[PDB]
Formats: sequence, structure tokens, C-alpha cells
Amino acid sequence: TFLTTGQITPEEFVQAGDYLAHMFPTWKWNEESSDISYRDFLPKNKQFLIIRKVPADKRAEQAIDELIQDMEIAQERYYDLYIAYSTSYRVPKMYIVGFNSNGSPLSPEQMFEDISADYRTKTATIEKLPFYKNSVLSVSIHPCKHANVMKILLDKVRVDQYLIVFLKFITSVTPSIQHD
Amino acid sequence: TFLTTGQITPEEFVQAGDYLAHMFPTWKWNEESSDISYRDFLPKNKQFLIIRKVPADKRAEQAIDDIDELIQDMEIKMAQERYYDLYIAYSTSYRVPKMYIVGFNSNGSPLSPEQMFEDISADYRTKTATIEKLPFYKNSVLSVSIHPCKHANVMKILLDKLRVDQYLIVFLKFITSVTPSIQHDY
Amino acid sequence: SERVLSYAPAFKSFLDTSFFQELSRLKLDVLKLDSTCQPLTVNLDLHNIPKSADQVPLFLTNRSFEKHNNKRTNEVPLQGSIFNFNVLDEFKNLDKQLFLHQRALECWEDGIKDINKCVSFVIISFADLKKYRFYYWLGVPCFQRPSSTVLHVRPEPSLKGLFSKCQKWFDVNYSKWVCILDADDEIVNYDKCIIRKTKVLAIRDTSTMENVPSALTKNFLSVLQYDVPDLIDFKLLIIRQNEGSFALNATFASIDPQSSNPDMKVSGWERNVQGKLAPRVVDLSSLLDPLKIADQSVDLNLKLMKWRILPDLNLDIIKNTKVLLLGAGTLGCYVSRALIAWGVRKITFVDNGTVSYSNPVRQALYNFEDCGKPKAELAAASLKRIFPLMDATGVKLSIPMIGHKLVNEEAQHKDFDRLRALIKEHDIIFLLVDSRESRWLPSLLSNIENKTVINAALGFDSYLVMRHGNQLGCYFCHDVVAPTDSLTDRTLDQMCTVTRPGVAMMASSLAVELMTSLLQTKYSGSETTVLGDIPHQIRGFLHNFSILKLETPAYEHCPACSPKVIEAFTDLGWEFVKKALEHPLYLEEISG
Amino acid sequence: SERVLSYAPAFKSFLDTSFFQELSRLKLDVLKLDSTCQPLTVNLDLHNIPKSADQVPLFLTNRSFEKHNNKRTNEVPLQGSIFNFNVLDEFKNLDKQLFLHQRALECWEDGIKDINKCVSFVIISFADLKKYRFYYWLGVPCFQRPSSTVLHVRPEPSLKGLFSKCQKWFDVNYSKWVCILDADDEIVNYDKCIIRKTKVLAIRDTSTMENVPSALTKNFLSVLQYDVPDLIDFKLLIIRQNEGSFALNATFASIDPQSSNPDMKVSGWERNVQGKLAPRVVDLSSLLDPLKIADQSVDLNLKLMKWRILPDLNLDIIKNTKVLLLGAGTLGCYVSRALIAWGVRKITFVDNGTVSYSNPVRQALYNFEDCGKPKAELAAASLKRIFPLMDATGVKLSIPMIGHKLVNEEAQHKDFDRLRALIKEHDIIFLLVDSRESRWLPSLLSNIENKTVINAALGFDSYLVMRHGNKQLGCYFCHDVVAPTDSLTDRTLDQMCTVTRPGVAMMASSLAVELMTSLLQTKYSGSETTVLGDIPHQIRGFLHNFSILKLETPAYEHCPACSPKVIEAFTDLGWEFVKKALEHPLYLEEISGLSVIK
Ligand SMILES: [Zn+2]
Ligand SMILES: [Zn+2]
Repeated sequence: TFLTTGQITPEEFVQAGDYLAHMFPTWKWNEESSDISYRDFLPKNKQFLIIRKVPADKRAEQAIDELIQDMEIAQERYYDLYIAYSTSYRVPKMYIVGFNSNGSPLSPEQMFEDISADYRTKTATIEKLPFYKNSVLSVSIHPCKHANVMKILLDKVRVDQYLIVFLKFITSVTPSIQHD
Repeated sequence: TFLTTGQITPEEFVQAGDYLAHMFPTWKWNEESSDISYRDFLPKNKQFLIIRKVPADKRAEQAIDDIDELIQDMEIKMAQERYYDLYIAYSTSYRVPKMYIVGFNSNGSPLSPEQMFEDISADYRTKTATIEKLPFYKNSVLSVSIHPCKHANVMKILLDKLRVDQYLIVFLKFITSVTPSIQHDY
Repeated sequence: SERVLSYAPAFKSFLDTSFFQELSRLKLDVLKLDSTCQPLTVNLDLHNIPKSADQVPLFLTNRSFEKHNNKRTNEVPLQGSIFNFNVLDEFKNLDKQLFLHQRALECWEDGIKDINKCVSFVIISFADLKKYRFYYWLGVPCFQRPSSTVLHVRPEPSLKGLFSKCQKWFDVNYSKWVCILDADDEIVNYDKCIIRKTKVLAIRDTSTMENVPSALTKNFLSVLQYDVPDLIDFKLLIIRQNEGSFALNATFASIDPQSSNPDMKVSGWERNVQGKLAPRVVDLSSLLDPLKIADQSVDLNLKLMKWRILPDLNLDIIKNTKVLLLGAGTLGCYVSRALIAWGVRKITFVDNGTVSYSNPVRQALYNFEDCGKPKAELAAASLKRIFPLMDATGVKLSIPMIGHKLVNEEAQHKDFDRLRALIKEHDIIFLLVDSRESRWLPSLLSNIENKTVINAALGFDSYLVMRHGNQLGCYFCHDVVAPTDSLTDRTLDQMCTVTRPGVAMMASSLAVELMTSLLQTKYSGSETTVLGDIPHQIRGFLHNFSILKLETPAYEHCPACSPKVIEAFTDLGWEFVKKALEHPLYLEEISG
Repeated sequence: SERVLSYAPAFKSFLDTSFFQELSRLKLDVLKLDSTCQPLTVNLDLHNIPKSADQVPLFLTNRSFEKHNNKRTNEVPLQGSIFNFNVLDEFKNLDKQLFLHQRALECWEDGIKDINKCVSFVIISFADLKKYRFYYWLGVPCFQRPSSTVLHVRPEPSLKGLFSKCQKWFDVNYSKWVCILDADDEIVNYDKCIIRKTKVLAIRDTSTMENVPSALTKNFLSVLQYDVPDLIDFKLLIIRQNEGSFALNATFASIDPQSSNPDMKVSGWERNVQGKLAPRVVDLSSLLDPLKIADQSVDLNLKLMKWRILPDLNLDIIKNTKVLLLGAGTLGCYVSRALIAWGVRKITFVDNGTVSYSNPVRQALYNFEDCGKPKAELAAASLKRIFPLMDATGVKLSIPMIGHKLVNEEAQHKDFDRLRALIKEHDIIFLLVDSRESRWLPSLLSNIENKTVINAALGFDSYLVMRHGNKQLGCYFCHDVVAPTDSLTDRTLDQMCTVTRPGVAMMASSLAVELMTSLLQTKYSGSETTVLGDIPHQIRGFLHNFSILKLETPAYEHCPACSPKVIEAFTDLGWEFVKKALEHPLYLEEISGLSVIK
């Protein structure tokens, strides 16, 4: 079915999603909050998976001041990654939100430093996280192709881990962000 | 200097037209009034010339209601002849008089711009006729303008056929070919 | 003869627009609705009565409101008043005869103190500002007091050399309507003690009708008979500033004389040209209404092309072409501007999307403030904001891409039917979608509804303009580029492509010029009209500033207009389309 | 082996954009209040602490204001507040020590009623809601009461099997920060009566620093001491959800004890990366300011051309070109819209007239509502409405037609100087005027000021686009563009009072701007092509047959705008020469030499 097509039903998503969160409890399904723009076809509590503050040690392609003074009494980065389902290309869809070493939000052109060259200039863009109501800027990676892709890597010598394959794909995209 | 060009100065426009209003007393100079937007290169009382209600009997090409059911009952119990107001202005961008015309139908109510065009000669209408407010009144009124662009040129040609007093008399001979269905009171 | 003296109306009203403008100003200033009454002034020129008129022009302008706004020489000031009504019922139901009679009483009161002050006029009016419509009626109260009195007259050629003196006396004495002779036959003002002895009365006449004096004559006669009750015979000179002056031998007669409070017969409501005693109603919208004035300057612009340059051009078939623009992206915005510049008045947008942050620089109908709002509706609104007469309309409406599984059968089935109806309702259809998958369904429905279809598509530096017509290929009959071509010529109609900003401009213009030329009558035996060639396809590239024109036959096995594809449709309706959108290899089988 | 216990900062702040977003939304700038206080709630997750962090993330989002909301299993809820200031000055001069001390006292008052509630945090903030600059500082009140008390400690290897029980007990009792052993070595809730006897305290630690507990530790010891002032010696378990839990023999000591009114030693203002006790200031414009978002979206759209298709394309040299548009009619309008699509940022319109009723349908910068207003300034304004970052400016200014008597020397003498000025001031001059007699002077000045000039002229169904300055090419006037023998419609080119087909001006405009961009690209090695294609001298288009011609034309010796004798006469005689040329143009041919050839 999916290995043939390379795509998943919303019912299969919940399957790989629950599996991924089980084997790497560091990933989580959303909570129900009032700021989430839900989707009828997914359960309220299995809308999108999320991991928080994964360290990025280096950048991708190598892996007021007065006031601040008067009030006195390069570096590491942290990434939140979200995984959502794409309706159009029946496959998973990648969004990332970045923090500098101070815990402040990164600019959309700083996050780009942490996308691999070929993906950066060809298959990536800035985007309101689609599942939050009044919303938050991020870097997304188009599902264009993707499976294609997922259909290639799959064929390696069981649907529950559709997402563990998909994740290793992703690390190719954001190789500076630590992985396991 | 002016039969050379076919063009006149402000000083001379005043002469050619003091003469006109003396010869054809039907043309008058404007009156000092509060609704004119004056120009300082001429006197207040020599801004522009006016003739009122010149008749046109034929047209240039041959020479919900309710209101109606309201008019019928308010009633107590050849057409259109038309009537034209002609104004003569001085252009600065060219050194020539520019004429404007404002029309009325036989009931003495104003003509639509569409209607006024019927009394412009087909050549002069399709190349040198425009709709324009009278530029010497403030709260302004629509008129057909005509419209230099050229002119003397065309005036010097008529002067290639003797003082400057009669410049506007010759201009009027021209104008007559533009609006050939308005009577020749000039 | 002898005859009974009859009369011409005193005045002919002329209303300048400035009169209605100054009326409106004064009427917008009050909120109260009560009818109102203001003094008016006109300066009569009895030396310039146009030949086709029978009486002096009475010329109302904005200046008539402004008291005595100076005055020329030899002109006669005429005092009047305007009663404006602010409820059309009051204007309609006012007893007109009663009203004019009451005006005549005021004139009489004035007259018996000074015979020269017994002449006025009145305008009644209702102004409908929103519609730029003005109702009015001129009344000049002319009175016979008593009504029983009439005048027998006969010609008096003899008193002929007198006229020059009166003419000239009147020019000087501009506030006078009347004069008399003293004992040495010299002109003096009207005195009752003198004219009782001298028996000669001259009136400054407002009519030009041969031998027929202006009705104001009744007024002066009434005053005369009251100042000199026993006067029976007198000479009456009717003085005019042309050559048509005449003298009368005059005798007061009487018809049903009552006996000692005299009654009064008043006439003077002005007629229209149909000879009817009825009010005037005028529509001054074309002269005053900014919107209607613009409609006119624009129609004039388009006509000049036809008069100055292409006399055989048909500007109206364009005007009345109802245009559906499938797409409110870069193309839709620009095509639509070209269209309005040509006088197209009904344009209907179709777009399922939202204005984005990067859109306003490329899509010429949107501002920065517009970001986040739905495109189609907003686009129509932008057209109206440019030219409010535009029957601009916007429909937010997705168009099913082909090769995609559906997402909502019921919602899209409603989209489909709504699409097809939009087409049948319209005359020319522009396909200005983002990619070719969104191109298939509109094509088919247009080929089935028999509409003229202008397609436009963009590559990075290339565009394609073509028309499927009412046989010529449709967009889908043949591949639109070889698979061999340059990597930048294969960007044509890709949904992922950025384009050089100028491509959409050039494409839009050519698409609209191709439409207008196509609407025109084709010449005998050639594919040309009065606006030039009517190519099937046009193809252009910016990298080398070049244009191709070319042609393509209908393809037997084309997925969009092949006759076996049209068969399947009208037979198996939407059920057929559904399978086609989902199983493109199935669509292949129908066409062959 | 005995050390004085030291501590690590309890938390690492992370501020999400939704947090600042939710401040705005609350309309706090619009409120006439000097400062404002709201409660916050974050849910700590002690199982997911970044290797590169030394303590739990304290992650503030919009959801942090919702006070309740859904919480994940074993996530520890932390209650805090944000005091926001409307006046920067009082954010700056706020006594940080005294302020954090007041927050500590609250924790104290709470702590002595329940020891699991003696922990908190605070955010102080000033928001510049227009510059989208946010200043903030996390405070975590950690207190030693009394101040005199410190803790001696030494490793306790012997309590290892406990760590599993404690980790697993804290996961369940997510609202608890402390637990103890009872007389059976079972884990139970803190209770002063029990711990007084069993003397074993476990704390849920928020740091990951080897052997250095969170500074929250002090708060709990302070409560413990108050319940049990007779306590000297006890066991202390520092519990973490990784492998780094540790035990300690702990002893309360005292430095400079006060009499048998306990003051307290407070600390916990968060440091920045540099290690400094100082506020954070943050620019979020790039993430929240819709001007700055759109502006960057435009430049991304353009950069996708360079990256996907033309790598050696120079987008920058374009964006920085100062463009002067002489003419704000049909042509100026369409050209400016092409220029902004290409990312030009400085555009300056010049036009003397006024929007007419006929204009908006053809002239794509004006609406019906605009009629009667001045053109140039309105165009500029129309560009700003489309894209506000635009340095668009209008200048109402007459350009003296050639062969026309002057109407007013000084005002026109001033218009000259002002025209030259604007020309020198800019990089690329587009001539989008209406007749040819208006091209003359601005051609000349643009020659003289060594400027690249793009002319665009229109006839009824054709157009001409052509560049001047910068092999020698010659200008618009070197050669009769159209011959007098040519057709009626070709002859309409650059005539005034010519009604043009609507599409002509759109084509002319697009090609004029594409010609510009191309011209700004580097030329190739011996070719006359750039990365954008050709750069013709002249392009002519005809609508009736949908065709385009490219041509080049040689400079002309007796040219009335270009000739040497004409640059000469200008250079010296300046305005007086220009004046005479404008009024008596046979003079001009006299000078160029054109007179001596006829
Ligand atoms: Zn086909
Ligand atoms: Zn030259």
C-alpha cells in the first residue's frame, strides 16, 4: 500500500506517530489548546507531533547596548521541530522553529544557515505554522517529491516506523541539529 | 509682428477685442465678478469675451417615469432650436485665442456634452474637440473646447490672405467653420 | 382694424448649470426641510434677443443669487425670487394659479406706489440632489385689474419718429419700464397728473413678436387705469430695441363691469416647447455627476481611436463582452486593467486564494493593507475603486487540478457546477491559472459551452498566449514545448516557477489585444481584422526580445476537446470528470 | 573532602514569538497604566533537558498566560508572573535587588504554609510595540533565610538505590518539589514532624551541572530550618531524571548569626550568554512586523530566481538603482510597478499635471477618488500603499517643450535647475514624457550628467524603447525615428494628443524595465549579452502583427541634443543657450551644424 505509493492515510499517521512517540518519548503529540486550528480528519489530540529545543552546535554548511550596560547589576542553537500531515501530498510535512544561545527566537534568515545547501535554495520556505490559530513564523520543507524520497529509502533490506525512516531523511536536511 | 506669426500678445488680445465689442456690440467683455478665477497678465475686466444665446436651427451634419406621469398632472389645462453661449479666452501656452461653447436646448435648459458635439463640424470634432470646464470660473461649468493644438498655423494662413484690431474678427471667420450651424452674429 | 389687444409671454427662461450648482450648495447647507424663499436678480439684455426667440432671455446663473452682482450699460435689472421646496409633494400640490395670483398682488401693491416697480418673476423648484434632477417652473405675474377691462386697439403709424427718443430714453433710464410725453412731446417719467392731460404712454417691451406686446403690458395698464379711472382713449407706444416698435390708438373697454373691490386676472406661468403649461424637469447628471462625467470622458477616449484612426472599429462589442477571468494572480490583475482601458464593463474574477505579503509588488490590484484578505472579491473591489461603474464581481472558488485525488466530493461538486455556470453566463473566458493541471477542467467546459478561450501561461522568461476559438487546437491538443527544449522554456506553466516581472505584463497586454482584435469582423479570405492579425498562438521570450506566432490543428486524441472526450462528458456528466481528475490514464483511453 | 555548598541557576529562559505576540494582542500600549501584573504558568519537563544547557528550559509562549490549560503527564507546573512596564525609564530604574527580594518574601509566606509552593519565577518587561523591540529579564527568587546560614556538604555514596524510587516518586507527584523518608525508609510527603526524626530530604533538582544543585535548593532548606531549627545534620538527596542524581551529608552552619528578626539573602536574576547580570533586548521585527515580513518575502521571491535559475544574476545592483521617472502617465505608472516587482527601492516621479477623469482606466496608479489631485505626489503615494518600505517621492515640475515661447522665465528657469538636480541625483533616468518636444532638454541634461537614459515613446499601435548614454550609439534625436513617408499609424509615435491602444503602453513599460535590469548586469567576454539576455540599443514593437524589431543607430555629428557643438554651447552658456533653443529652435540646428547641411 504505502510502500508502493510512498504515502500514508491519516489513520496510518496516527500509527507511526504513536510509535515514534513511544520509541523516542522525546517526541510528543500536541495537547488540546484553544490556539490550535484543528483538522476534522485527525483526532483533536493526534494533530501534530512535536520535539522541543534540540541543540544545534554548528551551522549547516560546516557540519540599547547602553541601556543593557546601565542596567547591568557562532554560538549554540536550539530547535523546536514539528511534524504535521500534508493533505495534498499524502505524506508527513516538516516545520522548524529556532532559538539562539540566549533562548530568543532566530530570524528567518538565521534559520536558513541551518538548512543544507541544496535544500536551502531549492526546497524550503518561510511559513506560518499552519496548525496554530494566530500564528508563528518558521522554516518549512516542501512535501514536493518526498515520495519519491520515502519510497526510495523505504525499499531497504512495517508501517509503524514510517516516521523513523522519514526522520533520518530529515537529518539530511538539517544536519547540524543533533540526532539519535 | 503678429501677421508674421499669426499670434498675439496679452496686450494685443485686449485691442483686437476692444475693437470686436465696439464693432459687434453683441460680444461683451466679462464683468468684474467674484466667481471668476482671475489671470494677472490681463486686466480684471478684460479677461475674456462673451456672446450669449446665439441660435443654431439645424445641426452641423446638415448645415421610473413617473417624471413624465408627474409633469402631466402638475399641468394646468422648430425643436430643438438650440442656443449657444460662446466665450473667447486667451491661451498662454500658445499665443492664440481659444474658444469655448456652452449650449442650451429649445426649452432653454443645458445640453449634454454628447448633444453639443452634434454642432461641431465632423472634421474639427474628431481631431480638435474636447470637453472642459470654463477655466475662468471657479465653481465650474462643462463646455466643449476648441483647442490649440495648431491654430496659426490656421490663423497665419488666413493672414497669408491690416492692423491688429481686427485679429479677432478674422478668428471669428475661422470659428464659424467649426460650428457652421450657429448663426453668424459675428 | 380694429382689434382686441392680445399679448406675448414676457420672458424665455434659460437655466445655466451654475444656477443648479449654487442651488445645491445652499440646499446642502440646511437640514430643516421647510420650504424657503430667496430674492433673485437677472440683468436683461433687450438689445440681444436671439432671432428665433419671441421674447427676451431670462438667464439664471449662480450669480442670480448674489443680490445685484454689478451690471452693464443698457441692461435692465429684473428683481425676482425663488421658492425652493424640499418635499416633492409640496412642489406638486401647490395651487399654481393661487400662487401666481398672490405674487401678482405684491406687484400690484408695489405698482401703485411706483408704476416702474410692478414687474417681477418667480421660480418654484424641487432639487433631487442624489439623482442630479431639478424641477422648476418660471412664473411672470402679469395682471389685468380689474379683469373686466380689456383694450381695443388700432394702428397709429403717425407717432413713428418718437421711437428713437424712447429707445434712447430707455437705454439711459435702465430702472424704468414706462415713460410719457409732456406738453411739448418730450419724454419724461410717468406722472398721473401729466398723462391725464397728455394721453401718451410708452412701454419698454420684452417681446419681439410682430405687433404683439409682452404680457407685462397688462400690469402697466392696470396701474394706469387706477391712477386715471376716467381715461378712455390714449396713444400707446410699444418700444423695442430692434426695428419692430409700433404705436397703437388705444381704448379701454369693459366686459362685465362690477360696481364698487376690483378683482384680478393673472396669467404668466411659462410653457414648455410642447406648448403645455407644465413644470420643467431636468437631468443634469451628465453635466454635474462626477461618476457620469468620467464614464463620458472614457467613452470619448475610445471613440477618438475610432474617429481619428480606425473608423471601422467596433468599440461596443467590446464594451458588452462579459469577461470571466479565471485567476486573480499576476495575470488576472493586468489583463483586467487592459480590459477596462478598452471599455469592458462586466468582469468577473475567480480565485480560491488569499492576498499574500509578496503579492502586491507583482499583482497590480492589491495594496499592502490587503494582505490576508480573499483575492477574488478584493480584486473586483479594486476595479470598482478605479472605475465605480464597473460590474466587477469576485467569486472565491477552487478549481480542481487534474492528477489529484479529491478532498471533498460534495464541496468540489459544488465548485464544479458553480464553475460551469459562471462560464455559460460569460462571453469570453481568460484562463489565467498557475499551472496546467488547473487548466484542464476550464478548457473542457469552455469547449462544451462553445466559448472563446484566451489562455495565458508563464515561464521564467517566456509566455504563451492562445485562443481555442468557437478547427484550431486547444491548449491541450499538442505539447506546448518539446521535452528537448531549454530548461527555461520548460518552466512554461509550472506551478513552482518564479518569473521575470515583465513576462506577466507582456502576456497580459497581448492576451487583451488578441481579444479585441478577435471580436472584430474578419476580412475576406484572410485571418486579419481592422486591428490586425488574429494569430492562434503567440509565444514570446525576454532574453532575446522575440515573438513567435503559430498555429495548431485540433487533435483527434486530445484529452480536452477530442470528440470522444466530449461524448463521454455530456453522457456521464460529473461522474466522468471525477474519474478523469483522479485517473488520468483513464482519460487517455477515452481520447485514444 | 568537605565543601561549602554552591548552586547553579535554576532555569534557562526561552522566549517564543507567541509570547511577545500575546503581549501585543492584550493591547497594553493602548492602556494608560504605568505597569501591569499578570500571572504566568509554564510546565517544566525535567526529562528533556538539552545537553548544552545546565538547567531546565523555562519556555514562555502565548499559552503561558492561560493559567490552567492542559498539562502533559509528569510535567511540573511552575507559577510565575510578568510585570510589564509602559515607561522604559521605570523599567530601567527599577531597583532589581529590592524587587526580587519582594518576590522572595512571597515565596517565603507561601513556603511556610506549604514547602512545595516556595518556588516561583518573574518576568519584568518593556515592550517597544512599534520598533518590535522587547526588553525582558527573568528573575528566579532563591533565598537563604536567614542570610547567616550556609551549608557544609560531603559526598554520600551510600544512598544509591533511593534515586530510582525518588525519580519515580517525583514523576507521579508532579506538584511536589520535596519528599522525605519516614521511619521505614519509605518515600513520603514532606512533614516537619517526620523529618525532625528521620532527617532525610530529597529535592527535585532543576540543574544538570555535575554535583551542583539548582539554587531553588536554598528556598527549601530555608523552610526546613524554620520547621526544624534544632537540625544540624541530615542527608540531602539531589534528584534528577537522568543519571546524575547525588546524595550528600549536609550540615547547617552559620556565618555572623543575628540575635536569637531574620533577614534574608536573595538572588536569581538570570544572566546572558556573556555571563552578565543584565536584561535581554530583542528585535522581533523580522518575525512579527508585517512591513519587515513582506519586505523580506519580496526579496526571497527575487533570490529564488538567482538560486534556481540565474546564479550569477546581480539582484543587488538593481535594488539600489535610483530611478527617476520623467512622466507619471500611462508609462510612468506601469514602469514603476515593474520596477518594484524587480525590487527597486528609490523611485522619484516628475510630472506637472493632475489626475483627470479619463486617467485611472489607463494609468495604473490612480483611482476614481483621486481625480483632480496632483499626479506626481499621488503616484509616489500609490507606490507606498503597495509597498510602504518604498522611498517613493513625487515632484510637481514642468518640463519645457522645445519650440514653445516661455510663459514665465524665472519659474521655468527654476524648473530647469531643479530638473538637472534630480537628474544628477539619480542613476537611471526614464523618459516617459508625452511628446518629443519634451524629450529634448532632459535628453541633453542626462547626456551632460553622464546618465543612462531609457526613452519610451508611443504611437497608436506601436512603440519605441531605447537607451542613451554609458562603440558610440547616439541618442533619441540623432536619427529621425520615423520617416515622413511612413504610414499614418507609425507616424503617431510620440505625438501628443494621440490616443494609443491600451496594450501598447504595457508592452513598452515591461520591455523598458527588462532592458534596464539587463543593462545593469555585467556583459559577457566579447559578446553583447548579459546573464539576462541581449541589451539592444532600440526595440520597436507593432501590435497589428504582434512583432518586435531590434536595431542600433550611430551617434550623429549634427545631432541637436548630442553634437559636440551642442555640448560645447551648453557647457559654457548654460541657461541662456537653453532658453534660446527652446524658443527659436532653428538656432539649435544653426549650432549643431544641421543648418549647414540643408
Ligand atoms: Zn484539444
Ligand atoms: Zn544625439
